[PDB]
Amino acid sequence: MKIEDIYQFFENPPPTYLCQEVAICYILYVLLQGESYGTELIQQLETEHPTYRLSDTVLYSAIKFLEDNRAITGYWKKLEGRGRPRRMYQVSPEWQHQAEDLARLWQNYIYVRTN
Amino acid sequence: MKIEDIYQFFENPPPTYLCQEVAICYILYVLLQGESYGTELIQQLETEHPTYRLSDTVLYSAIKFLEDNRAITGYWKKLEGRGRPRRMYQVSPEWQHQAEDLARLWQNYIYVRTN
Repeated sequence: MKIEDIYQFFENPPPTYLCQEVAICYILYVLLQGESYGTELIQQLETEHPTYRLSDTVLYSAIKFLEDNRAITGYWKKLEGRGRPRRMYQVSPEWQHQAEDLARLWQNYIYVRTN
Repeated sequence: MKIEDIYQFFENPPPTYLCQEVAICYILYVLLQGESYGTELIQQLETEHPTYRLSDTVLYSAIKFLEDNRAITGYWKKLEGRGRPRRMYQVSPEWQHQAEDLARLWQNYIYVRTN
């Protein structure tokens, strides 16, 4: 690291990487609107909220948590115009209401931090 | 983890662990006040700013940076009543001005995120 990197850190703050607790709520917030997959969950976040990021590590730690708890289901889908199938996630019916509650936490979290 | 941990994250935000860039400025801020040592640098942060923490890993990543750049000097101090010596740090004489500039970054950083 260089001394200039210190100044840069304060001048141009790096993006905030979601921790697992927040990522879980963000993921459920998205899945409640419709099925999505890993790469899209990450891309959608940084495209709409440029000062935010979701790492592969946190993403799949969150997915593991959700699948271990039977909160979501996954299935492989062949997307149009793409050769590589993607594993689509959907909220399990049993978690619909609980998921809505967690999704609210993300909606409020991002709103308060950007307004 | 557990669902309750998710709710806890939002209801009772966990303290912020300093990243290297910020820790470097915080450490210089303290050293400008007088010589200090690792354990004190960590404890003093929590005491002065209860919503912040400094990990042992970031502390010594910061110390490495400072020593590599000759911004601080280290030496062994014998304490009365204790067998194990203590490793003390002091800002290097010629780094006075630069350390003060970096210290200001810390003060502003902590001011905006705490006041």
